[PDB]
Amino acid sequence: HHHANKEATRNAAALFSVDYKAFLNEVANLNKRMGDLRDINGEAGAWARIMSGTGSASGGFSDNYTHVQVGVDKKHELDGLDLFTGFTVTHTDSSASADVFSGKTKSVGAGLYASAMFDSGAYIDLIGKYVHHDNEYTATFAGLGTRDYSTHSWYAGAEAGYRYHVTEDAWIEPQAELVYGSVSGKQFAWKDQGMHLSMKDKDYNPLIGRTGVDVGKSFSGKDWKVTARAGLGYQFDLLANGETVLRDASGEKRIKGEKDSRMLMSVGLNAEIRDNVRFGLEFEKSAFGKYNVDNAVNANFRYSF
Ligand SMILES: CCCCCCCCOCCOCCOCCOCCO
Repeated sequence: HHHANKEATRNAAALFSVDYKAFLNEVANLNKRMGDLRDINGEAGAWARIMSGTGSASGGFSDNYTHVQVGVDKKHELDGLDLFTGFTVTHTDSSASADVFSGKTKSVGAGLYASAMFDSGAYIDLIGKYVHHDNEYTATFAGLGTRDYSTHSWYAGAEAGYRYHVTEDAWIEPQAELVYGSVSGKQFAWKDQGMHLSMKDKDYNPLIGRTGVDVGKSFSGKDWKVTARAGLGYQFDLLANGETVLRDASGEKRIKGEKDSRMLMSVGLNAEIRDNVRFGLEFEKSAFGKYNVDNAVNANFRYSF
């Protein structure tokens, strides 16, 4: 009976954990979202982004996702400060698998951002958005079967960093980011072998921090620039306020959320072609987490005019 409860707990937690990965997948940063916004002349901008990636965690859990996003903004020219304010919309397709389940998630989001680029090299990036998730998951345990459900998430993120130039062409940039969010809970109630089974979790609020450093070496000519860059960071949960409750004829088991953290690694470039076009590309992965990004690639394109 202990073994049964252990397995049930492990499985319920695995299945419900996908809502948290769905949330984590929508978390980016200034460079990953917008590319390089320094020294841009155009007073308006249109941009697109695509990300594709895969991750894993124990229990044979693995997922992969394709994230697509666009935005438009106006750039306000202030005294030593460019301030980009704009709108954004996103789409995500995810699939997930573990030993005991598999399924998919379709997401649609919309948000608002302000990005402040200071001549001094300082920057601040603020974003808030809402994401809707349609979910379809099939479980191989407990006769739970196929389950469709909606969730939605709010995001409020703030990021600051500082680009210190070691030389005219090389630079170092410490960064810190905090992202506060919400994840709607859901319930499954069903019968198996003529017994009433329940599995439910509550609304919770992720709070994800990151601290890291980026480094870059740039090259250019009259009408182009290319920056090679690499990143090392630390991404961590500050809260784990979720809880799954497994109810049963014999009683309830409560399963509290666990914090997880991981080391982020990235390598990439930012390109400038003439006056309107920018392009950003990076390869990334993480290590040491219970969940890790095993690999993902991010591309963006900004047209400034
Ligand atoms: C921590 C959450 C705070 C979120 C910051 C939001 C405040 C800044 O948002 C301003 C958005 O305004 C959009 C500007 O209008 C868009 C014009 O661009 C379209 C025309 O090309």
